[PDB]
Amino acid sequence: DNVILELTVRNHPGVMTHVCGLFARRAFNVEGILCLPIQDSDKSHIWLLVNDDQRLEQMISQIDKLEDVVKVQRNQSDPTMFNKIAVFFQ
Amino acid sequence: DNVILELTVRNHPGVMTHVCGLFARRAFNVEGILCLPIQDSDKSHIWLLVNDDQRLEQMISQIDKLEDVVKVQRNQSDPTMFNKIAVFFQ
Ligand SMILES: CC(C)[C@H](N)C(=O)O
Ligand SMILES: CC(C)[C@H](N)C(=O)O
Repeated sequence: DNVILELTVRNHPGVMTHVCGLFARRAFNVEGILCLPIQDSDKSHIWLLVNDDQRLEQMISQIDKLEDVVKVQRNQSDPTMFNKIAVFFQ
Repeated sequence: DNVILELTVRNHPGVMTHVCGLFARRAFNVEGILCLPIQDSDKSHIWLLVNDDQRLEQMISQIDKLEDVVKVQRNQSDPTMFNKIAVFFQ
C-alpha cells in the first residue's frame, strides 16, 4: 500500500521544493512528510510516506540525481511512524 | 529564535511544492516539517518550523493566498515539537 522513503539532504533553502516538485510534476500525492535537521551538521532527514507505485523506482532515481540529495532509500523506518506521530499532534 | 506555522491544506498533488516554493524563491530555509493527513477528509495539517523573521508576515500573507491552503496561523503549536519528535525518530 504505502511506503516510506528516507532521504538525507542538505539543510538549505529550496531542497524540499525540488524533492516534492518531482511528485507534483507526476500528479503523485505525498501522504505524510517528516523533516528533521541533524544536530552538528548542515543536513536534514526526510521521511516521505507515499503510495507504492510502479513509477516509484524511477522516481527514486530522479531524487538521487538532485545535487542536494545525499542519499535516498526505501522502507528503513517504522511503517506506522506517521500514525504514532499523529496520536500526539492530532 | 524560531516559530511554528500551522497550515490546513488540501491533500492534493503539488500542494507541498507550492508552499515550500514560496520559501525557496526568497532563499528562506525551512528547518522542520511535519505533514499529516486529517482522518476522514481530503485535507492535511502541515507544521513548518522557521526562523522568526519580519519577512514572515509577507510570507504568511502569500501562503494564505494559495488556493489549496485553507488556513495558516502562527504560535499555536508547541515551539519545541520538532525537538520532541527527534527524541523518538533520530
Ligand atoms: C531540508 C529542507 C526542508 C530545506 N531546509 C528547505 O528549506 O527546503
Ligand atoms: C499535503 C501535501 C503534502 C500534498 N499531498 C502534496 O503532495 O504536495
